[PDB]
Amino acid sequence: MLEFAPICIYLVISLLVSLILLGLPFLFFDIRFYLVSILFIIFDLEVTFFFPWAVSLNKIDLFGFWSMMAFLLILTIGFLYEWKRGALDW
Amino acid sequence: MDLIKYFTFSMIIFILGIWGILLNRRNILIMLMSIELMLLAVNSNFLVFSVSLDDMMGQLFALLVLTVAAAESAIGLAIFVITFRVRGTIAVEFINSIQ
Amino acid sequence: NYTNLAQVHAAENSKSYDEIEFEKVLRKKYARKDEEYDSMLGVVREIPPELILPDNVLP
Amino acid sequence: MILSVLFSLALVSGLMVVRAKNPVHSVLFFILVFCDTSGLLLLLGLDFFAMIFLVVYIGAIAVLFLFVVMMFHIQIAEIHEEVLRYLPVSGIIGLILWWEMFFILDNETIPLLPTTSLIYTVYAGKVRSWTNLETLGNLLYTYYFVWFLVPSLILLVAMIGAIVLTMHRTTKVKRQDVFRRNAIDFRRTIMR
Amino acid sequence: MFNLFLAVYPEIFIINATFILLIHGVVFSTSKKYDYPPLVSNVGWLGLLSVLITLLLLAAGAPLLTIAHLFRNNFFRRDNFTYFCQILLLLSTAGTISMCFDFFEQERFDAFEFIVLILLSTCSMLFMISAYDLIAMYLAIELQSLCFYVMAASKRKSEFSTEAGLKYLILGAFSSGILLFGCSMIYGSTGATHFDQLAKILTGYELAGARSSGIFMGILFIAVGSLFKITAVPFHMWAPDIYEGSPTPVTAFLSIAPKISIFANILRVFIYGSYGATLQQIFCFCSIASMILGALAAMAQTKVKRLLAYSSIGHVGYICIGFSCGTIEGIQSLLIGIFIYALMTIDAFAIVLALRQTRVKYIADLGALAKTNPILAITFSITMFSYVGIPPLAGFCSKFYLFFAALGCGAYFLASVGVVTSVIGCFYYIRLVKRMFFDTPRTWILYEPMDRDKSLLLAMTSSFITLFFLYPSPLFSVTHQMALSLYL
Amino acid sequence: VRVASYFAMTLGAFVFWQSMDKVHVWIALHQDEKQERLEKEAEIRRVREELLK
Amino acid sequence: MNTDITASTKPEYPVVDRNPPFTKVVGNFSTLDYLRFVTITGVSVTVGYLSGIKPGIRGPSMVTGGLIGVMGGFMYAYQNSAGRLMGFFPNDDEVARHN
Amino acid sequence: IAVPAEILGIILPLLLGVAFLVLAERKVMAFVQRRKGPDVVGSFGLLQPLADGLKLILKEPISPSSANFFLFRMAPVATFMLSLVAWAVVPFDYGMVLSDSNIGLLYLFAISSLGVYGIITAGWSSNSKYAFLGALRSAAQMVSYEVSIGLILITVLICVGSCNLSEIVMAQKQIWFGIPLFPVLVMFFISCLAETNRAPFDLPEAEAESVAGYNVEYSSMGFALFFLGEYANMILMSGLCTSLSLGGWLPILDLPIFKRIPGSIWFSIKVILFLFLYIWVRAAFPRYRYDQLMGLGWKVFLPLSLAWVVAVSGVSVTFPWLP
Amino acid sequence: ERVSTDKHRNYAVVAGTITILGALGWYLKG
Amino acid sequence: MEKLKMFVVQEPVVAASCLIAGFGLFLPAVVRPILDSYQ
Ligand SMILES: CCCCCCCCCCCCCCCCCC(=O)OC[C@H](COP(=O)([O-])OCC[N+](C)(C)C)OC(=O)CCCCCCCCCCCCCCCCC
Repeated sequence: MLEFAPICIYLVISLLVSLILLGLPFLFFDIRFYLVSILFIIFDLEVTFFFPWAVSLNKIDLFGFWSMMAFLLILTIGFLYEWKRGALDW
Repeated sequence: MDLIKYFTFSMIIFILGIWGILLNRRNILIMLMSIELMLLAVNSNFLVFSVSLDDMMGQLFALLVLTVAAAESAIGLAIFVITFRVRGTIAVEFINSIQ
Repeated sequence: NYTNLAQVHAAENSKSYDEIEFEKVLRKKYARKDEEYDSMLGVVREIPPELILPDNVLP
Repeated sequence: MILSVLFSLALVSGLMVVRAKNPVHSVLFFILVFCDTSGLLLLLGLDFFAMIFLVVYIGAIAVLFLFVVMMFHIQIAEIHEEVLRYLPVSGIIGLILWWEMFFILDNETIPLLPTTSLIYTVYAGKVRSWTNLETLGNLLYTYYFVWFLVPSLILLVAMIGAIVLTMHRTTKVKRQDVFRRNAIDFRRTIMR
Repeated sequence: MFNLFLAVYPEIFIINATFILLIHGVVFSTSKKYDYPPLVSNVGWLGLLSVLITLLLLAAGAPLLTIAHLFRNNFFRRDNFTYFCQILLLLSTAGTISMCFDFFEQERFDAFEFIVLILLSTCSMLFMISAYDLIAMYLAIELQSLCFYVMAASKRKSEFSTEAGLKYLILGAFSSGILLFGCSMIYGSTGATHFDQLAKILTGYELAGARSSGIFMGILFIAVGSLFKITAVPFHMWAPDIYEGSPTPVTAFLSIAPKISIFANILRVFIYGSYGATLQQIFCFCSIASMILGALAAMAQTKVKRLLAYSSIGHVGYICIGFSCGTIEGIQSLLIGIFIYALMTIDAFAIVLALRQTRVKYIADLGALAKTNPILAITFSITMFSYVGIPPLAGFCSKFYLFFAALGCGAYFLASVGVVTSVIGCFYYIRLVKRMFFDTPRTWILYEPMDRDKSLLLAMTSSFITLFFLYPSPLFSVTHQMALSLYL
Repeated sequence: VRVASYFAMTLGAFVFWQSMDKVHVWIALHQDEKQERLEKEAEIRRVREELLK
Repeated sequence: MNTDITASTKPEYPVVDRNPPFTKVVGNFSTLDYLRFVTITGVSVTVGYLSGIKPGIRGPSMVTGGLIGVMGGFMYAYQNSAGRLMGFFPNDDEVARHN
Repeated sequence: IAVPAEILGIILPLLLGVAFLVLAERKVMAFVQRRKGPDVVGSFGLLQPLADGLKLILKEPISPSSANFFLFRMAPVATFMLSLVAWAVVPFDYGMVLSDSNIGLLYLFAISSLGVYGIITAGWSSNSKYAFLGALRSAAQMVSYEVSIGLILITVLICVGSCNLSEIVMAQKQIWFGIPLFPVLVMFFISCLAETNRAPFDLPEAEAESVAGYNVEYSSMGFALFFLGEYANMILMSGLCTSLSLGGWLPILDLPIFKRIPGSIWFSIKVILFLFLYIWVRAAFPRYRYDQLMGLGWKVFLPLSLAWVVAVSGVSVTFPWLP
Repeated sequence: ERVSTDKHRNYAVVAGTITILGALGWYLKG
Repeated sequence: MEKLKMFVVQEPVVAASCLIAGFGLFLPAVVRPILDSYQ
C-alpha cells in the first residue's frame, strides 16, 4: 500500500477545516424506497463483479467473457422481472 | 503477532455479535445486526487466513459470503417490512402467535 | 316479496345454453378471490353484474 | 499501534451497536465498525476487498438498514429491556468462547517474540506485481466460474422474493401518459 | 453445447426452464389483454413437466454425469451415490408439485413465483448433493435458505406466515453465521477447502487433541449448522413454528425435500472427509435429544401440522442414530430410513392437503372420519401406524434396520433410548387413530372429496407403504450399493 | 455529552487490547513448560500401555 | 482455459471419439433420437395446451411448452448421441459405420 | 512534513475554486438570461464570494434544538469530508497525485457511495418530516444514478486495463476515449448531473416548489457547508468526466506548439468547459418530476449502460484490441 | 359447415397425434 | 414487422439497448470464430 497515509492525513485535515468553518461564527410507509435500495444492493454486487472482470479481460479468455455474459443474462432476466412487475415505476 | 491480533479481533467481533443477540431480547433489528456482525467477522477471518496462508480461496469465498450476506439482508429487511406492516409494530410480544 | 322473487327466478330460468355457460364460467372464476396478488398486480376483480342478485330479494 | 487503535475503535463501535438505545445510532455505529474493518483490510493489504466492503456494506446494506429503521420510526419502551439481568449469562458465554479462543491460539498459532534484516526478498515475483483485484478477477472468472454464477441465482432469488413480498401497485390511481396525440403531432385547431 | 457440460445437463435444463417459466408467467400475468389470469396452475404444470424431463435426463445419462471429472472436480463430483440421491430428490419435488395443485385454485394462492422458487430451490439441492467443496456447499445451502425464507413468508397478509418467515429468517441466518465460522476455522487451520484435501489432511489423526483444535472447532460448528438444517433438538426450535405458520405446500416441501439433500451433504462432508468418533458422538447426543424431545413434545400437541413437525424431528433423530453409527450398515440404514421417511411424509402431507379443503387445523377436526370418509380413515391410520413402526408397513423396515445397525454399532445405550422413545411416541399416532375411528363426537366436520392429482399420488404411496414388506430387496440393495460407493 | 464517553470507552478498549497483547506474550513465553508436561503425560500413557501389554 | 474430457467411469463400448464436435453429434442423430425429440416436444406442447385453458392463454401456453420441450428433447437427443459416440452407450450402428 | 502542506494546498484552492464557481454560475446564468450577474461587489463581482462568505460568517447562528444536535451538526461535516477526500486522488498532470492508488476508480466510486449519508442524516435529524422525505428522495436518486455511473466506470475500465486515473490518462494518450465513446460520455454527464442534484433532476433546489428539501432547517454554516460540498462534488465529477473521456492533461493532436502548454492548464481548461456545460444545462432546461427522473434513471440509463458495457467488451475481446 | 374453426385446438390435436405416433415409434424401436 | 415497428416507436431506448447488446454478443459469437479461422 503505502499510499493511504496521505488519504488519512487528508481526512484529518478535512475534519480540522470543517470544524474551523463551523466554529467561525461562534467566535463572533413507502415500499418504493425499499425496492430502490434492494435494486441498489443487486447492482452494487453487479458492479463489484464487473470491476475485476473488466481489469482482467486480457487474461481471461472467451471462457471468462461468456461466463460474465451468462452471469448478466441470469441477472438481466431479474431486471426484466423488475420492469414487467412494476418495481421500476413510481 | 499480527495474525494473533487479527484472529483475536475477529473472535471478539463474533462474541460481540453473540452478546448482541443475547442482550437484545425485545429488539429484533439489533439481533439481525448482530448476525451481520457475525458475517463481518467471518469475512475478516477468511481474508486474514487467505493473507497468512498465501492462498486465494479465502478471498474468493469471502467475496461470495459478501454477496450472500447482501442478498440475505435484502430478504430479511423484506420480511421485517411485511411483518411491521401486518401487525403495525416491531415489538416481540406481537410475534408470538405460534406456540 | 314473492313477486320480486318470481321476477328473479324467471330472469334466471329464461336463459339459453350460451347464457348458462357464460354465467357458469363467470361464477366459477369469481367463486374465490385473492387480495394479496390482486393488490400486487394493481387490479380489483369486481363482481360482474350478471351474478349480482337484485336487492329486492336480499335481506 | 495503528492496528491496536483501529480494532479498539471497532470494538467500541460494535459495543455501541449492541447497547445502543436508538436503532439509527445502531446503524451509524455499524457503519463505523465497517469503516474500521476496511482500515484493517488496508493494513492487511487487500485494497480491493476494503473498497468493496465500503461500497457494498457501507453503501448498499447500510443504506438499506438506515432506510428501513428511519421509516419504521421505532419508539422507546417498544424496544426496551434491562441489560443487568442478562449480564451473568452474557459474561459466562463470552468467557467460554474466550477460553476456547485461548485453547485454539495456545496450540496452532504461536506468536513471535522479538527480524527486519532477515527478510529474504525474492525479486522474482516483483518484476510484474499482480494486484489483489487482478488476481481475484483472473481466478474468479477463469477457474471458479460455477461459484460465481451461483450467486447470480441467489441475487435473482433475492429480487424475486423482495418483489413478491413488498410490491403494492395502486389499485385506482391515474398514471400520466406522454404518448398522446397533442404530444405526438399536435395539429393546430381554431374556433372558426 | 460443448462436451464438458454433459455433466450438468439436468441443472442447466432446470435453470433454463425456470427462467422461461418466470418470463412467461410475468409477461402473461401482467397482461391487460387478458384478465390478469392466475398463472399459478399453468406454471406449476409446466414446472412439474420440467422436473420430469430433467429426471429423465439425469436417469438416462447415468454414465454421462461423470464426464469432465477433473474439470468439475473443483466444484462437484458425481457418482452413484449422488445419482440416486438426485433421483429421489427429483421424485420428491415432482410429488410435492403435483400434490399442491388443488391448494392453489381453492385457496386462491396464485403466485407462480412459488413454483419458480420450487424449481430454483430444487436446482440448489441438486448442486448441494453434487457438491464436493466447502464453497459450493455453502452456496447451495444459502440458495435454498433464501428460497425457503421467501416460501415461508409467501402469504404477505397472513400473520402466521409473516411470523414464521421472520423466525426462520433469523434462525437460519444465525445457523449460516455459525457454519461460516466453522468453515473459516477449518480453512485457517487446514489450508484446504476441497473435500479430498480435507480427507487427506485429516485421516490418520484424531480430532480430539492439542493439535488441530481449530480444525475440531470448525468441524463442530459445521456440524452445528447441519444439525440446524435437519432440526435436531439442540437447534430444533424453528421447525414446529415455521412448519405451522408457513402455508401447507411450503411446509410439506420443507419437510420432504431438504432432508435428503442435507443428509447426503452430511455424509459427503463428515463420513468421507472428517470421519472421526467425535462427530458420531455429537450426532449420538443429538439423536438422543431428537427422539426423546420429539416424542415428549408431540404427545402434548393438539394440531396436525405441529404433530407432523415433531414426528419429522423424531424421524430425523432416527436418521441421526443411523449416521452416528457411521459404518457400511449404518449408512445403508440411514439411506433406507431417509427413503421410507420421505415416502411416509409425502403420504401424510398429501392426506393433510386433501383435508385442507375444509381447513383442518386440530386433531379433533378429523374426528369421526371413519364414517364420512372410510377409505381415507384407513389410509391415514395406515400412515400413522407406519410412522409408529408397526411391522407390515414400510416404516418398520427402516426402524428395525436402524436398530440392527445400532446393535452392531455397539451403541446399546443409543438403541435402548431409541426403542423406549419408539414405545413412548406411539401414543399420539394412536390418539389420531382413535380420533378417526373410536370417538363419537357431537358434531362432525364433513370433508370435501380430493383432486385426482393428490388421489393418484396417495394411492401409489399407500400401496408402496402397505406392500413394501413383500419386496424390500430393491431398496435394500440400492442403499447397500450407495453406502459401499460412498468411498470406493 | 456522549463524545467524551465514546473516547473514554475507546481508551478502555485500547487498554484491554494491550492486556490481550500481554497475555499473548505470556502464552508465547510459557509454552515449553506445557510441552514437557504433555511429553511426561504421553510417556505415562505409553508406559501404562506397555505394562498392560 | 484448459479443459479435460476424461470421465471417472470408463466407457463399456468402443469409443468412436472421446470429444466429438457439436456438429458431428447433431449429425449423428438417428431416427430414434428424432423420435425422442418429437415425443418430448409433443408431450410438452400437449401439457402446455391442457394447462393453459383455465388461465385463457392457449397459444401462449403452447408456445412456452414448445420452447421447453424443444430444449429438453434436443438436450436428451444430444445426450444420447454423445453417449453413443463416446462409447458410453450401445453404439453398434455408428461403430460399424466407423469400421 | 510536506504531506500536510500538499493537503492544505489542495484543500484551500479547492474552496476558492468553489466560491468562484458559484460566482461563475451566477455570471453565466445571467449572461444567458440577457442580464449581468454580480458586478457591484468588486470589479466584475470578483469580491462577491468574499462578501458572501464574510456575511455568512458574521450572521448569528441559531440552535434548532432538535434532540439530535450532534447528528444535525455533523452531517454537513460528513459530506464536506467526503468531497475533500474524493478530491484527494484526482490527478492534474504526470505526477501530481497525493495517493497514486492502483484502485483509484473504485475509491472514487466508494466515496460517491458514502455521500448519501450526510443528506440522509440531515433529513432525519431535522424536526420537520418534509425535510426527511426530501432527503430520502435525493438519496434514492443519487443511488440510481450512481449505479449508472458505476456502469460507465466499468465501461472505461474495460477500455483501459489499469484502475488508476494516471494510467487511465496515459492510455487516453491516443484517442481520448471520447471519440470512441461520446454516447457513454453523454450518459455519464447526465448521470453526474443527477448525482449532484444539479441542472435537471434538481429536487433540493426546487424549494419554491412543493418538494422543499433537506436544507430547510439548517442554519447559516450548515447550509454553507452543504453548498460547498455540492459544488466541490460538481467540480470533482467534472474532473472525473475529463479524466475519463477527455484525456486529462493531454493536448490535442500532440502538436509541438500544443506541448508548450504545461498540461495542468489543459486539465483546468477541460474542467472549465465541463463546468460551463453544467451551468448551460441548468439554465437551458426545465426540471424533472421525482418519479419521472427515477424511472428514467432505472429504465433508460441502466439498460443503456449495460448494453454499452457489453458492446465495448465484445468489440475489445473479438479483435486483438485488448490491453 | 364441416370444419373446426379453432386454430389453437387444431394445433393441440396435431401435437397430440404427433406425440402418440412418436411414443409408438419409440416403443417399437426400443 | 408492424408490431416490431410499433414497439420500437413506443419504447425506443429499450430497443436501442437490445440492439447494442445484440451487436456486442454477435461480435465474439461469429466474427471472432471467423477471424480465428482466417488466421
Ligand atoms: C492508563 C489507564 C487510564 C484509564 C483506562 C481505563 C478508562 C476507563 C475504561 C472503561 C470505560 C469508562 C467509561 C464508560 C462510560 C459509559 C457511559 C454510558 O453509560 O454509556 C451508555 C451506553 C449505552 O448507550 P446510550 O444510548 O445509553 O448512551 C447514553 C450515553 N450517556 C450516558 C453519556 C448519556 O452504554 C454502552 O454502550 C455500554 C458500555 C459498557 C462499557 C464499555 C467500556 C469500553 C470497553 C471496556 C473493555 C474492558 C476495559 C478494561 C480491561 C481491563 C484488563 C482486561
